[PDB]
Amino acid sequence: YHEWKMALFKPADVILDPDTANAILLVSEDQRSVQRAEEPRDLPDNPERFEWHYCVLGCENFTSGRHYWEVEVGDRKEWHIGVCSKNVERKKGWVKMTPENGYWTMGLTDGNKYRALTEPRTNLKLPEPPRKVGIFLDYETGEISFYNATDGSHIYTFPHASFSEPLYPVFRILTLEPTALTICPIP
Repeated sequence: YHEWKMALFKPADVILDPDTANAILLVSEDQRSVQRAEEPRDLPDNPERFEWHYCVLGCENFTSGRHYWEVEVGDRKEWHIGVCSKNVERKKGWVKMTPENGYWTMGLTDGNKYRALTEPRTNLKLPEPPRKVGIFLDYETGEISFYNATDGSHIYTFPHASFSEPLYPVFRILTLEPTALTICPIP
């Protein structure tokens, strides 16, 4: 676990907002888990919804302060998570997931390639695959960090960002597989 960190970072109750979710995503009834469907649902235009990225956001954003949440990634072979700005482009095709486009994310491809989605990408070497990922956000200092949340081991912290928009938790899954992404409860 972590020591002085909790105290400094307020644990956030993150629930997924199905109005943002791409039509290919399946948000659970309790709004804690997201899975990918075999085929898109048929959903009318909604400014909130991601039409290109296979993305869903948390319901609430952050404009100030320090916050922590944990995401259970389990054995899923592909996922990316972090935060993004309120004002990202939700409609346009082929927008790269990068800080410059409003995303601060990391995760896994093909079960074994961990990356921080900087531009260019930063390749990460994990001594053990994490199953739960702790995300620490400090809005004012412009820091977002990722940890293995079960042993508390630091993985990666982005270069400083000066955030000038509200930030959402963001979750991306590209592939169809058995294990969902799940937001862990608070205490």
